[PDB]
Amino acid sequence: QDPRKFFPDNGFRFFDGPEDSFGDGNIPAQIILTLTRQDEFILKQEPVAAITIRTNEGEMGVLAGHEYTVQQLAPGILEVEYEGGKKDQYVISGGFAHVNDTGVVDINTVEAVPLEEIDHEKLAKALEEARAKSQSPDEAVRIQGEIALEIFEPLEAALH
Amino acid sequence: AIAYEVTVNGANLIGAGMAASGVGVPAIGVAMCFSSYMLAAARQPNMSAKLLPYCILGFALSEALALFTLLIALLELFVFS
Amino acid sequence: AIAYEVTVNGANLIGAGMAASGVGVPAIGVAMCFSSYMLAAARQPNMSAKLLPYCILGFALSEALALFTLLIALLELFVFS
Amino acid sequence: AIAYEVTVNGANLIGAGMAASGVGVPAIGVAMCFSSYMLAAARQPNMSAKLLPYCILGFALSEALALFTLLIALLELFVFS
Amino acid sequence: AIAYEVTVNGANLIGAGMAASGVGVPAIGVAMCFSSYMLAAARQPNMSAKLLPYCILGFALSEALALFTLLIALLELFVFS
Amino acid sequence: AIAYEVTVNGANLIGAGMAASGVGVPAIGVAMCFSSYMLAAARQPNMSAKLLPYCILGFALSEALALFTLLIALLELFVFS
Amino acid sequence: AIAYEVTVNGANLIGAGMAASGVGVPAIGVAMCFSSYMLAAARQPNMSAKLLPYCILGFALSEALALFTLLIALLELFVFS
Amino acid sequence: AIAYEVTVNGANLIGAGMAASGVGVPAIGVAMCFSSYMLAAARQPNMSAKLLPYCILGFALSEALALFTLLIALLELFVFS
Amino acid sequence: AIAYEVTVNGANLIGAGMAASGVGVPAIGVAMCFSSYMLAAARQPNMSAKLLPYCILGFALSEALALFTLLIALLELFVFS
Amino acid sequence: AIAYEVTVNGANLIGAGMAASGVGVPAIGVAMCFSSYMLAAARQPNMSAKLLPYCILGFALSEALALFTLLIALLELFVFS
Amino acid sequence: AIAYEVTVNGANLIGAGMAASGVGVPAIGVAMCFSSYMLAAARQPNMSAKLLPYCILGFALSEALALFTLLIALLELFVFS
Amino acid sequence: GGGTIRFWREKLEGYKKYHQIVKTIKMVTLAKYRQTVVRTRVRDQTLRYTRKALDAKTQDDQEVIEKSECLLYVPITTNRGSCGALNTNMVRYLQEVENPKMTIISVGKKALDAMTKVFQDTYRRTILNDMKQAMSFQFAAYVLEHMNTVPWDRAQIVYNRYHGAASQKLAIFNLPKFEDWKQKLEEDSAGDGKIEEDGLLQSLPMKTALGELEETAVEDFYNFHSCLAVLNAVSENELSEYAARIVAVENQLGNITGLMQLADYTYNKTRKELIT
Amino acid sequence: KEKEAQEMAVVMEKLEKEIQEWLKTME
Amino acid sequence: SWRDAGISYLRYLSIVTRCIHEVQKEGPLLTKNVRFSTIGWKSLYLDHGATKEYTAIPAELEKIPE
Repeated sequence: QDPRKFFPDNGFRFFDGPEDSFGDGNIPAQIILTLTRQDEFILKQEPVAAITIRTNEGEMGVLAGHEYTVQQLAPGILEVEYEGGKKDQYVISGGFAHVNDTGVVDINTVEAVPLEEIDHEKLAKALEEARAKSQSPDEAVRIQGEIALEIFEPLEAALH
Repeated sequence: AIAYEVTVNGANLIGAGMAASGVGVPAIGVAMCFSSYMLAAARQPNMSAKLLPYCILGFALSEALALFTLLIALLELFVFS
Repeated sequence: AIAYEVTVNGANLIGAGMAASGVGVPAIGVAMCFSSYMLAAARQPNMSAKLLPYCILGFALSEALALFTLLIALLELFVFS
Repeated sequence: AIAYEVTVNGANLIGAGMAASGVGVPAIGVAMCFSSYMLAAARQPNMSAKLLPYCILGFALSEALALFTLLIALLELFVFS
Repeated sequence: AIAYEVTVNGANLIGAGMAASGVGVPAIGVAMCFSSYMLAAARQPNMSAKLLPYCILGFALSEALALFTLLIALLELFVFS
Repeated sequence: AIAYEVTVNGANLIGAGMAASGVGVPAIGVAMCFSSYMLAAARQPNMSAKLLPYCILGFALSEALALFTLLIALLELFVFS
Repeated sequence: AIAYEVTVNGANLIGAGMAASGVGVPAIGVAMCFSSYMLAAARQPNMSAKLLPYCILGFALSEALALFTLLIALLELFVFS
Repeated sequence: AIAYEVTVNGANLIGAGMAASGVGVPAIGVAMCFSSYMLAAARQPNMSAKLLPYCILGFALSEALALFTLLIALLELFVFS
Repeated sequence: AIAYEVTVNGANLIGAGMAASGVGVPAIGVAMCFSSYMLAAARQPNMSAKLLPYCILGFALSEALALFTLLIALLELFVFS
Repeated sequence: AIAYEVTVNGANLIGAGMAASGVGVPAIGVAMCFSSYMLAAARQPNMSAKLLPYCILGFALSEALALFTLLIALLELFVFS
Repeated sequence: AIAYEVTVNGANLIGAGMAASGVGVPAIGVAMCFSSYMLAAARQPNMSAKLLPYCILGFALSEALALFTLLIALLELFVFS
Repeated sequence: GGGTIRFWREKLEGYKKYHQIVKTIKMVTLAKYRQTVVRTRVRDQTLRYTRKALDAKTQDDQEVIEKSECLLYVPITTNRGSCGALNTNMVRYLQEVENPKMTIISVGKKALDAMTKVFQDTYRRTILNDMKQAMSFQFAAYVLEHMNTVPWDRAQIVYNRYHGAASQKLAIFNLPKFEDWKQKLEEDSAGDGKIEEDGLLQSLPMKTALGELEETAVEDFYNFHSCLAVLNAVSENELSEYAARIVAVENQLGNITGLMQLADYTYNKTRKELIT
Repeated sequence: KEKEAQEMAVVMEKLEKEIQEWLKTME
Repeated sequence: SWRDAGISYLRYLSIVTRCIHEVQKEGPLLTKNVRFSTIGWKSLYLDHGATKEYTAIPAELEKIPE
C-alpha cells in the first residue's frame, strides 16, 4: 500500500489573518477596514477614519484604537467615514464585526449594498406587504413579515 | 404631677437644617434622568426626540420633591416665631 | 417618685425636618423608573408603548410614598400645637 | 438617690419624623422592580407576560414594608400623646 | 456627689422612630432579588424554573430582617409603657 | 467642681432604636448574593451547583452580622434597666 | 402648665451643620452626568456635540440643589441671631 | 463660672446603638465579593480556582471591620459604666 | 411666659462634625468621574483628550462643593464664639 | 451674665459610637476592589499578575481610613475621661 | 429675660465622632478609581500606562477629602475644649 | 473491403462529430470560467478572522479516532464529470482515511454513484446544486442543516483549491463541534498566549472578547463562520471544476486527433489498396 | 376654664416676683 | 418571534438578504445578487438502485426543519 500519497493542505492557512498583539506603544489614527459579503470583499484593508455600526443592544461608533470587541450587527446600515470628511453607507444583512486594538476591523456579512442602489418606490410596496404579513395569523408568514420589517424600517428612516 | 410647658425658640432652626439635608438627594434623580437620555441617545439617535419629554418629566418631579423639601425648610425658618 | 410632665413646643418642628429629609429619596425611584424606559426604548423601540404604563405605575407609586412622607411634615407644623 | 420621672410630650412627634424617613426608601425597591421588568421585556418581549407576576409581587412586598413604616409613624403621631 | 435617677417616658417613643427608619432598606433587597430573577430569566428562560427558588428563598430571609426591625419598634412602643 | 451622677433610665431604649437601623442593611447583601447567583447561572447553567455554596455562605454571614446587631438591640432592652 | 419660653442660641449653628452634610450629595449627580457624557461620546463620537446641552443643563440644575442647601446654611449663621 | 461636673450613666448604651448601626454595612461588602466571584467564574469557569483566594480574603478583612465595630458595641456596654 | 436666654457655647463644636460627615460624599463623585474617563478612554483612546476637559470640570465643581462644606466646618469653629 | 461650665463625662462614650458607625463603610469600598480584580482577571487572566498591585493599593488606602475611623473610637474611650 | 451662658465641655467630643464617621465614605471613591483602572487595563492593556496618572490623581483627591475630614475630627479633640 | 472501409468511414465521422461536440463543451466551460475567475481578484479576505476562531494545531488522525465517537466528512464533488482527477482523488483520500467512525454527507451527483459503491453504509446522502444560480450563503446554510442531522464531533470539509489554472490541489477545513470548541476556547482564554505551531496565529484577545459575548451570539458566531467556510469550499471547487475541465477536454481533443489521424491513414490506405 | 385661668393668672404672677427676687439678689 | 419559532440564525440572515434583493435597484448589481438568494438545491440519497429525495430539511425559508 502506498503510504498515504495524499496530504491535503489546511484551507485556513491561506488567509493571512491578523496577529493579535497586546501592544507596547502608540495608538493608530486610522483603521484598516475589511468588509466582506458572501465570499467577495468590497473593501480590502482600506484606511478609514471612523465607522458606525448598528447592533441589537444599539448603535455604536468605532474610532481608531477601539477596544477589542467581537459583536453582532443588526440588519440596518453601516457608515464609513474616510479621512477626507466624506462618507459611504452600506445596507447589510447581519454578520459580525471583529475589532482589534491594532486598528484592524473585519466586518463579515451576508450582503452589503450601498444606499445608492436602493429605491423608495420598490420599498414602499414591500413595507405594507410585510405589515399585512405580520397581521396574517400564522407563524410561517408573521415571522417573515417581522424580519422583512426589521430590515426595511431602518431604510425607510434613512432614505428620508 | 407637675406641668411645665416650654417654648424652645431654637428648634425653628435645627429642623431647617435636617430638611436641607434632603434637598440635595433629588439631584441624583435629575442626573440619572439625563444620563439615561445620553446613553439612550448614543445607542439610538433616531430616538433622540421622543424620549426627551420623559427626561424633563422625571427631572421636573425630582426637582419638585426637592422644592417641597425646601419649601418646608423655608417654612421652618421665616413664618414660625 | 416625682413626676414632671413637660410639653416641648419646639418638637412640633424638628420632626418635620426629619421627615422632610425622606422626601427627596423617592426621586431616585422616579428617575430610575424613567431612566429604564429610555434604555428599554433604546433596546426595543417597538415596545415603547407597551412599557410606558409600567413606567407611570412606578412613577406614581413612588410619588405616593413621597407625598405620604410630606403629609407628615405638613401634618406636624400646622395641626400639632 | 433621687427619683425624677419626667414625661416629655414632644417625643410623640420627633420619632414620627424619623419613621417618616423610612417611607421613601422602598420607592427605590418599587423602581428597581418596574425598571427590571422594562429592561427584561425589552430583551425578550415573549417573556413580558411571564415576568409581570414577579413585578407586582416585589412591588407589593416593598410597599408593604413602607406601609408598616408609615404605620409606625401615624400610630405614633395620633394615638400616643 | 449627687445621684439623680431620672426616668424619661419619651424614649418609649423616639427609638421606635429610629428603628422605623430601617424597615425600608430591606425593600431594595427584595426588589434586587426579583429584578435579578427577571433579568436572568430574560437571559435564559429555560433556567426560569431552576431559579425561582433562590428568588423566593432570597425574599423570605431578606424580609425577616425587616420584621425583626419591625419587632423592636412594636416591642418598644406598646410593652415599654 | 460639683459632681452630678445622673442615671437616665430611658437611654436604654434609644440605643435599641439606633441599632435597629442597621439590621436591615444586610438584607441587600443577602439579595445581592442570590441575585449574583441567578445572573451567573443564567450566564452558565453548568456552573449552577459549584457556585451555590458561596451563595449560601454569603447569606450565612450577612445574616449573622444582622443577627449580632439585633442581639445588641434586644440585649439593650431586657437585661439593662 | 407653667410657661417657660427659652432661646437656645447655639441652635443657630448645629442646624447649619445638618445642612452642610447635604451639600456634597449633588456631587454624585454631577459626576454621574459627566460620566454619562464621556461613556456616551465613546459610544458615539459623532453625537458628542448633541449631548453636551443635555449635560450642562442636567448638571447645573443638579448643582442648584447644592446652592440652596448651602444658602440655608448661610441663611442660618449670619442673619439668624 | 460654676463647674458642674455630670456623669450620665446612660451614655454606655446610646453610643452602643450607633456602633451597631455600622455592623451591617460590611455585609454588602461580603456579598459584593461573593457576587463578584460568581460572576467571574461564570465569565471564566476554569479561573474559579485562582480567584477564590481573593474572595476568601476580601470577605474576611471586610468582616473584620464589622467585628471591630461590634467590639465597641460590646466594649461600650459590659466594661464601661 | 418666662424668658430664659441660654447660650450653649459647645454648639461651636458639633455642627462642625455634622458638616464633616458630608465632606467625603463628593469623593465618590470625583472617583466616578475619573473612572468613567478611564473606561471611555479604554473604549476609544482617540476621544480621550476630547473628553479630558469635562472630566477635570466634573472633578473640580464636585470638589468645590466639598470645599464649601469644609468651609462651614472652619467657619463653625474659629470665628463663632 | 450667669456662667455655667458643665462637663459631661459621658460624651466620651457617645462619639465613639458615631465614629464606629463609619468603620464599616470602607468595607464595601474594599470588597469593590477585589470584586473588580476578579472581574478584570476574568476578562483577561494574562493580566492577572500585573493588576494585583493596583488591588493591594486599593485595599490599604481603603482600609487605613477605617483605622483612622476606628482609632478615634479607641482614642476616645481609653485616654479621655 | 435671664442670661445663662453655658459651656458644655463634652461638645469637644461628640462632633469628632460624626467627622470620623465621614472619614470612611471616600474609600468608596478610591476603590472605584482602582476598580476602573483594572477593568480598563483588561479591555485595553496597551492603554494601561496612559490611565494610571488619572487613577493616582483621583485616588489622591478622594483621599485628601478624607484627610480634611479626619483633620476636623482630630483638630476638635486636642486644641478645642 | 466494403465492410472495412465503411467501418473506417463511420469511425471517422463519429470522431469528427465528437470533436465539435467536445469543442462546444469547452466553449461553454470557458464562458463559465471567465465569469468565475473574477473571484480571484476578490479572494482570501473573508476567512481572515474565521481561522483564529476555529483553526488549531495539526491533530493526528489515529488519536482523534479514539477521542471522538462519530466524525463527519463532507466532500465537495461536481454535478458532472470530465473534471479529471478531482472526484477520484477525493474518494482516494477518503478511503485512505477510512475509520470505523465516519459519516459522509457529500455535495454533488458524482459522490452518489462512487461513494455508495465504495463506502456502502457510512455514506448517508448528498446535496445538489444545479448551477443555474450562483451559490449563496443559504446554500451553505442548507449544507449546515444537513450536517447537523449527524451528532458529529468533527467535520472535515474536503474541497479543491484553485491555486491557478494549472494547479487545482486538495484542501480541508477541520471544523470542531460547538460543545468542544467552547471548552477549548475557555481553556485557551485562561492560559497565556504561546503559539504552539508555526503559521498559527495568536488569538487570546479574540477568545476573551468572545467570552464577553452571550451564549446565543457565540452559537451564531460558530454557525456563521462554519457557513462561510463551507461557502468558500463550494466556490473554490466550482472554480476548480471549471479550471480542470478545460484541461481534461484539451487532452481529450489531443486523444481524439490521435485516433482520427489513424482512421484517416487506414481509410486512405484501404482505399488505395482497393483501387490497386 | 375661666375659673382655672383666673387663679392660674395669679399663680404665674406669684412666680415672676419670686424669680426676680432670687435672681436680682445674686445677679 | 423567529427564535422560538425554530428557524436558525442563518435562515434569518438569508431572509433579510432576500428582502434587500427584493427592494434594491435594477442594474448589474441586482442581476448579480438575486443569484445569491434564488433556490436550486436538493438532497438525494441512493436507495437499493434508485434515487430519492431527503424531504426533511427543506430549502424554502418559510418552513422549519423537522
